[PDB]
Amino acid sequence: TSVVIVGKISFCPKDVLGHGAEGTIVYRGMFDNRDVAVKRILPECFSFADREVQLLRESDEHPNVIRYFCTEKDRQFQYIAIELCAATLQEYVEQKDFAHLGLEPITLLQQTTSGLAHLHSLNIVHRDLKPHNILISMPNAHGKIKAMISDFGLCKKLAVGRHSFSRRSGVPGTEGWIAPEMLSEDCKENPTYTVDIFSAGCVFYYVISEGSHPFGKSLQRQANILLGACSLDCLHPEKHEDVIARELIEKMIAMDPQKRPSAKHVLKHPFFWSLEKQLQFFQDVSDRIEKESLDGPIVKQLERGGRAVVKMDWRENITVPLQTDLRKFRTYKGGSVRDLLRAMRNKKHHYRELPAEVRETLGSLPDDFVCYFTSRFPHLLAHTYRAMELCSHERLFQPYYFHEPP
Amino acid sequence: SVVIVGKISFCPKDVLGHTIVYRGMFDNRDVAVKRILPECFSFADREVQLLRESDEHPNVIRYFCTEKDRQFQYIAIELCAATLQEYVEQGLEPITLLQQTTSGLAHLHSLNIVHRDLKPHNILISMPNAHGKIKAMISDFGLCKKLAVGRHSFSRRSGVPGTEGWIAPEMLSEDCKENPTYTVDIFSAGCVFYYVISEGSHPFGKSLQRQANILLGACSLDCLHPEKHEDVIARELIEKMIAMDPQKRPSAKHVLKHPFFWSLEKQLQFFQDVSDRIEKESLDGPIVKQLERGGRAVVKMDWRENITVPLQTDLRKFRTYKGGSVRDLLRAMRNKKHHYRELPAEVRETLGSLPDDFVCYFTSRFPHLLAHTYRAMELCSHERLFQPYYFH
Ligand SMILES: O=S(=O)(CC(F)(F)F)Nc1ccc(Oc2ncccc2-c2ccnc(N[C@H]3CCCNC3)n2)c2ccccc12
Ligand SMILES: O=S(=O)(CC(F)(F)F)Nc1ccc(Oc2ncccc2-c2ccnc(N[C@H]3CCCNC3)n2)c2ccccc12
Repeated sequence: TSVVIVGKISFCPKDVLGHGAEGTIVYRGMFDNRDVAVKRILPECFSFADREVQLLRESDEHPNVIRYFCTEKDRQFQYIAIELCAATLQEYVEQKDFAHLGLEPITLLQQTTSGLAHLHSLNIVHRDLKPHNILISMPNAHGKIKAMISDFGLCKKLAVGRHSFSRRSGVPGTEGWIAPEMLSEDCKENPTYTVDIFSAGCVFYYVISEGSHPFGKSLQRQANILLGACSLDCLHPEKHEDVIARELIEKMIAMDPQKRPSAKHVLKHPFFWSLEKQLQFFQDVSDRIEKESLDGPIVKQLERGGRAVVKMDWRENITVPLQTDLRKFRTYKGGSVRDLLRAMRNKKHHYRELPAEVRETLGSLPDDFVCYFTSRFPHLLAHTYRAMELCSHERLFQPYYFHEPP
Repeated sequence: SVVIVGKISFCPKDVLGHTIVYRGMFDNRDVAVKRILPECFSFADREVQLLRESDEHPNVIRYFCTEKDRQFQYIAIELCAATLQEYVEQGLEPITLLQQTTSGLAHLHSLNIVHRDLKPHNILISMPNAHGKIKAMISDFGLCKKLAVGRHSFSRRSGVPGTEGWIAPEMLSEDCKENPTYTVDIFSAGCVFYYVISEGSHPFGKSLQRQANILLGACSLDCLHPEKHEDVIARELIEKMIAMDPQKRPSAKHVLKHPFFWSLEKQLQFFQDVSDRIEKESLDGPIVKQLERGGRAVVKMDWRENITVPLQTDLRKFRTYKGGSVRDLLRAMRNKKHHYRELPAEVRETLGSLPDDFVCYFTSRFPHLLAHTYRAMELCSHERLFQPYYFH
């Protein structure tokens, strides 16, 4: 046995969870009969620790920002206790420990981004988002696990009426996760909240690819960031889920910080839509364009590059029972995105009246039904989502697109 | 003078309530500090032990710190703006407050925790957060019971709770055959719902006679107008929540699914989904028979006589709409929603914009339509399409 007791914190010095700069050690421990991680801080880091703890409180909490419990202080050290977690996201991905924990990659990214949006809403820029500082919780009483943002060491609270900070104020971040504007030769624009969106974009790809980075292996990574030399080749170019992820990630890691979406904007992206929501979008689009002119801006935009999206004739690329069922309505043009969406809407709307064989090939509503189409037309959602930005201001489409408040 | 006990400090002059509750400080956070006497030490330990497991949820109060000196024990929780009693007696929407309270209750019940003492004094209203938002939180874990896994009932106890007025009849009367379950909290919550929406009335009357009226089943929900949509929906929920038969009271998750909580958009979507679902149904089949049972009263004999003239004019294009039919009223609503952009300006103007004003056009004129339709369409509650609207 070995236990150190400092006020309300106890820990086992043999149970080391990690090590930092300036002699910092993290141990497994207990506080108020709760499992905790206990960080021991040296005198030189007392002012540093007080600042970050102040910030991790003084700030409203959120489920996806790590819970801070207790500080204690003896003659030699300070101790900070936070909730004990199962893993870092780095450990989770590097070990491919999916069977053990069971947390879905999209949900963990949604949770991380919700935590990020919360920090940004408090005028807090994190500046050090990376898989090592995204923590994965222990299962709750219902077996549920969540991602939480940690490590507030580089965080900046921007003053009221300040929307940027100096790139020389402290350490720039962690090599390989630093936005190009932090280290570029020319300081064209001061860094903003979008430094975290860049880092988050790299994290998204890291999680979805199961361990690759958009800017390559560690040795060349930060140099590649400065060059803008990325590859997202783990994302299949003709797979719906990957096409959608690529469309988002490309914007998140854009070299121009002003082209990166805000955290709340990222949360609205189709990457995060349920299957039901994806189908509802297609239905809403089809209803919106049903009486639209073929030569108007909406249909022209929807049909621009449309032949690739429908694979020249979409009737070739659907199962035979559906082909048979669609011969009744000879007004569907195989070359048309509008008409594919019309066919989808028609079969969704009349689903109960369709023959058993047609219901069977489509699968049930909404999940299997929408996958029938997205599995066969991998660009259809991404293309349509882009094209229908023309209607993004309309009340019907406000659920699908992001509009910033001021 | 400020008392310091470990991490907790307070000025003894700064009393929030009475055991004494002070305003104090813990880790540079404003807190409420309860001082516990020796007689209550085990009681305090039990409730704190239980609360560490549920605080966590945003609608269950956050527990911060305990201390113990030679004479007393101290418990610190977040400082709140008000109790729900204070809030009602003296900018959160009332429905949202009740949704939040119910979400906190559902969380407790999901952990097999029965509260047993829910009342407006025990629902705390937070201080505004950094974006000005306030929320309700369940507090006072003194009588909470954690049921063993797979166990649903517990014993009545003489003096649980000590203060009358909000207690389900099966908690008190030995005449009740069945022991109390989690549904005691739904009863209490039912009374709270009515208290909030009525702005201070109680279904079982003034404070003195409340508990005796509870035992008799003598309630009145007369603040809820019988021909106003919002009140018809609230009454239908509340009357189930305060039912004398505990097994007829809906679970907390069931309450959360009730139309009481639906946005106007969601009310409209339900109508649309219903109309789509019954479009190819036979008139003699059980779905449409159920929907048309009592239907003439719901449509006020002829719904075409109870809509505005521009809409009447617009609907005579489809001469096959039956004025006595609920199904056809719902068909008209769905048709006009679907074709809204193509309607003449005068018709768009009378209906109002989609979805909010549009659905209110109909629910204001046919106050029983949603309540009726929701009841009738229970026949489809198992179907995937109706998963938004019912709990199973
Ligand atoms: O977020 S902070 O800014 C909070 C403030 F503001 F209050 F200081 N700083 C901290 C950041 C991170 C920490 O924790 C850790 N550091 C390094 C490595 C691991 C961990 C950690 C944390 C939780 N669980 C587990 N579990 C292990 C189990 C076995 C498998 N690997 C995961 N590990 C901190 C710990 C204590 C105090 C502060 C920490
Ligand atoms: O929920 S419990 O079971 C937690 C456990 F399990 F940890 F004990 N017990 C407790 C229940 C309730 C308490 O709080 C209060 N009691 C009585 C009166 C007031 C308050 C209170 C609480 C917070 N804010 C404000 N503000 C005033 C401002 C002026 C206008 N009225 C609202 N008041 C508790 C306080 C400390 C400790 C325990 C409390």
